[PDB]
Amino acid sequence: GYTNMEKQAIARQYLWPKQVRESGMEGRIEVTDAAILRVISEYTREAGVRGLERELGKIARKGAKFWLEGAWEGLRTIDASDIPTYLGIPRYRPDKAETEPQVGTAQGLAWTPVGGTLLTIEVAAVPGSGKLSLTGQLGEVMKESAQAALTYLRAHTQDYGLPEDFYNKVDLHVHVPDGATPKDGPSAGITMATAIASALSRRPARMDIAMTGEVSLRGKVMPIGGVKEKLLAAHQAGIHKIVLPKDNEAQLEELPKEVLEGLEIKLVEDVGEVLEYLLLPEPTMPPV
Amino acid sequence: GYTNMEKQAIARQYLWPKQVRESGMEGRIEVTDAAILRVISEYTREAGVRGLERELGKIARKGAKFWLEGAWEGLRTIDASDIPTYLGIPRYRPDKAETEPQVGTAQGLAWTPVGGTLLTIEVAAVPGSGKLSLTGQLGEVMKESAQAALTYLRAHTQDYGLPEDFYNKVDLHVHVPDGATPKDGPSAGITMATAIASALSRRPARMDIAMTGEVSLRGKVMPIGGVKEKLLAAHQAGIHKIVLPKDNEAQLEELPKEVLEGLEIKLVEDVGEVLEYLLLPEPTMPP
Amino acid sequence: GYTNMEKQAIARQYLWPKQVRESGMEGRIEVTDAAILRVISEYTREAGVRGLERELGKIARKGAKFWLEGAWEGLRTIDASDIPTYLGIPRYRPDKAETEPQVGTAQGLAWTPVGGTLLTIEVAAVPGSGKLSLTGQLGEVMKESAQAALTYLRAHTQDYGLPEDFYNKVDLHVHVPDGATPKDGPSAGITMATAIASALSRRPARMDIAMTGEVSLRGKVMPIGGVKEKLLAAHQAGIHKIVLPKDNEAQLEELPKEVLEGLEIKLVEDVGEVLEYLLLPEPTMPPV
Amino acid sequence: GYTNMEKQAIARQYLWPKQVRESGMEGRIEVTDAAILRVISEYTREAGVRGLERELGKIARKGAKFWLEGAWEGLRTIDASDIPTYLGIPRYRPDKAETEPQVGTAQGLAWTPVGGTLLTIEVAAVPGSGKLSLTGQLGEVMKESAQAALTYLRAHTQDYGLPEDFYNKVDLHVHVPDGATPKDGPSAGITMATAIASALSRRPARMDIAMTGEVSLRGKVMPIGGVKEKLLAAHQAGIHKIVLPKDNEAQLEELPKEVLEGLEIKLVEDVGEVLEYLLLPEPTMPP
Repeated sequence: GYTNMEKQAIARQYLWPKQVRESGMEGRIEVTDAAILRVISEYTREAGVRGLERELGKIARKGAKFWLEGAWEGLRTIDASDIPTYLGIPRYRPDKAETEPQVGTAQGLAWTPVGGTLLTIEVAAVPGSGKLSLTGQLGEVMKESAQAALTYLRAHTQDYGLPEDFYNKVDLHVHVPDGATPKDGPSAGITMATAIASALSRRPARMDIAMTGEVSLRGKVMPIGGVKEKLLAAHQAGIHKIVLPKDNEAQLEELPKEVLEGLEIKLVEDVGEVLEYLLLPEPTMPPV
Repeated sequence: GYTNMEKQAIARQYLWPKQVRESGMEGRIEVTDAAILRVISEYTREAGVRGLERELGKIARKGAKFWLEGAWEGLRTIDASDIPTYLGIPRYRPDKAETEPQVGTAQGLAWTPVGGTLLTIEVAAVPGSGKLSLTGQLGEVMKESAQAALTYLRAHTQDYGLPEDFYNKVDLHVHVPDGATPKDGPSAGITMATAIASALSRRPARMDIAMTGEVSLRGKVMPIGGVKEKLLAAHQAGIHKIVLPKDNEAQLEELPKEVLEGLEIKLVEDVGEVLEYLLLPEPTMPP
Repeated sequence: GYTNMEKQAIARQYLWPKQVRESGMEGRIEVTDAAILRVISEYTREAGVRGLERELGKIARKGAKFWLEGAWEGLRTIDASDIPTYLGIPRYRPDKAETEPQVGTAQGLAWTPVGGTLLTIEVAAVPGSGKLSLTGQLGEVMKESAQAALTYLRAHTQDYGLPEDFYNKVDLHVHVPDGATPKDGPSAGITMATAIASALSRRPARMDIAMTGEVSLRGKVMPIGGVKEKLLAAHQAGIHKIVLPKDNEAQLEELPKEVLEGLEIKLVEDVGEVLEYLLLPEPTMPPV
Repeated sequence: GYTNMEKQAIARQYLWPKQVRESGMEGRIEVTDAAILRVISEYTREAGVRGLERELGKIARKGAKFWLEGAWEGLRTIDASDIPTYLGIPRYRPDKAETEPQVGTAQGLAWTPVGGTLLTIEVAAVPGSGKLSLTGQLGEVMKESAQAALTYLRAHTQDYGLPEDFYNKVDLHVHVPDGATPKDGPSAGITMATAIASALSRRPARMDIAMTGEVSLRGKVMPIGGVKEKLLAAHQAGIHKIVLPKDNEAQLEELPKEVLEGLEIKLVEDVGEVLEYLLLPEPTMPP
């Protein structure tokens, strides 16, 4: 495909000019050369430029939304630091491939007698007849929290942009490595709703955020165990953003300050608050 | 069917020159008497010679594809040693019958209390309703890997030449001999995945490569253990090409130096890499 | 229900200010009491005010479109003359209920025994199994013109937003009053298209325009004979808007000038432009 | 959408060099600015350049066919005159919009007591249950002509790239304007097959060709009458490419030179020869 040098010249001469024209914002907005390169690096992975154009279309349209809030005379420049305001959270990370957003996955936290451990929840949505598969040596409580998470999503298809008929035209497989290691507890409920919704919606869930919390059928995020040991593993693993239930606000004193400084904790009650914070708004794959 | 000497003759007189004129490369390529024998032996299994005409067509078009990259003086002759460049990996192996590529099998490796073993996975894609059978005394974890491997392939029907309706028009049967010996663990996920795909796509999986590795749902190849015992089993079996997880690289420099230099170790971190290295491109059977 | 004085008040102190505010346009646009009165009379048919709230929403959102085209300093007052610029052609007229837009009906110019006659093509789409009645004493040419019109619409459900499985869940009935009088000719083909499309889409077709033109299967509006007699009949009937095939432009010279200057004539080539000009964008009845 | 000189510059500086480099023909072939404009105007109808990128790839690839067929010495520049050699028949004619290819239509030559006229057979294939409508005051011989054409195409679904189950999932409507004029005769048989095949296949039929010929179930294009007056009709209309039955070669001997002057006259035996010549290779609309 095109080199990065090539894509930038293409965007400057043609794609941006075109997308500003169609948005109706020509003369009012421009993008810096660094901003275009940031759009290529972090919001596209590609051979051609048919995705870069999409993002430049988004920038121009969000600019028209800003024009609605308040207009201005002359030009308004969008720099690389200003980009996340227009396109949202960076979809891709070349520098750190593991950190980037991903469909049908979610970061979870695990208690265990050795200390803290990270739990990756994988979910595959595939053509089928409404069957569910639960693997990774999951105990009955962990399977039941899955089912509850799934049923919430089945009762809220319109709210999260899920198919109106995934219940009987899709088979779901929730897998939790490592395959040999047994797993149990209600604590990965929201982590699993995040991953099931992600798979069904084709919208990639963020992996720089690690979460824990028990989900209920109507979507209440309830308290969980071992908050000290879970948050430590998050910090030792380089995760400095955490989702955590509201009613576990009191447990935070058990941390050693210095680590609690590093963490960025968002306290939650509804599972809707979580999915909002975890899921990117734009799907990156076809529906199925 | 014809004899081999007779199969060289229709190759030389008619089939080859036909396939070269049809590919627009006549006068600029030739194949040797030995090279044709090798196409007959290692690339065709038949009474007739349609597979031979099929394979000679590929030799000619690849000559056309090399003609694309650069022209040359006169005609370039293709000797028997060149054939794998033009036709890929040997599809058959008569002189050495036991490790030729096969549809629906793959070479896994096992840790057994008294030293390592060889683990052959067998898969049978038959007309059916979508049922899965997992036999050979398999522990729950090992059965979960077959399910994890199957789901990966169900989500990538386009990417590996799989049918788009095999989930409900095909019964699968994973079997792992020998029948009595119980087997367990997640260290055959890619082994399973490979055999399962090969069976559905009808593309032969190579049996001169021994692999081991836990597969995740979305396709990460994850670390495993037994590593040293396993790797002798391959060695003491005679297998020299070994697929292994990327994160397992730190266990290589354990076992003796001549044993390590004797093997060809491909490190993988994605099951797509494994399926590429293992499966031959063209399918040798009907769905 | 509500008196129009009551409605004007509700609009002035609640509906208008809520719709402008939620469109991000508060302080930039206003509507006169005359403008609001016109919306009630010519764009609503209800005892409540929910349609009125729908319409005022469209004015404010169309105001936001003008803001994107080009901003203005201060205030912009939408008067009664400007309403169709924002809302399009009037949906109703209480003063004379006969000549307002209607679902599944249209004005055509075609043959009866007197020859060159203004006809009304009635169409009803009801629940069914793909059956088509062609009543009103129609000759075969006219029956066949309806079939060509219907087939076109079956091949362009996406283009005009029709139910995509209507061909076997809906029965159609094309009726042309008055019942006793014979009708024939290809000249009402585009009227058929209009009235059928209107009935299937629930989008009311304008009845202040009479049209004439042979429709083709791919959608070409082909010329028609008797252009003089037809346009005289529309002139006699008190109909002052005409749709005519483009190839019949030469025939206009047959008319006297005093009659020709009473007729707003629109020349057409494709039936696609006929439907755009006749059908109000929004549907005014429940689907089928 | 991009303007024309813009589409040109982006084709020159990026797309063409890309497609030549990908086809492996870098340095070997070029295209003129006039020829690039012809690809835009005649072979694409679009806002962006996805159509243009597709076609410049076809030019590069059709160049790859030719270099294998035989090499040249230097850079072979492709002029606008040559573009149809690389891309086939123009899919659009913006300057002359009515003569361009269309799905479901075909030009017929009909004779009458007064003279000759051009028929246009319109055929729409829509979702249905196997019904057939025949409108335009068609007489019985002309209705049966459509039934013959349709039945032939039902028997040759594989041959002309038609849906296998179109007979019971699709309704057909054959329409022939003018709506009022009565019409009859077997002469429009091949003309109908063109239109029906075109409608079912979604392959555009050429509208710069007018034809005439009786069709038979097995597919023989049979001879006809009124060969003179039908050829004057094509002249009257501005059609200068004619399809005629092989058996009417003797009828063209009587014709004065001035009637045959200005006409390309393909003579056909099988109805499959007509569909070859009339229908474009690639379909435009979805099924």
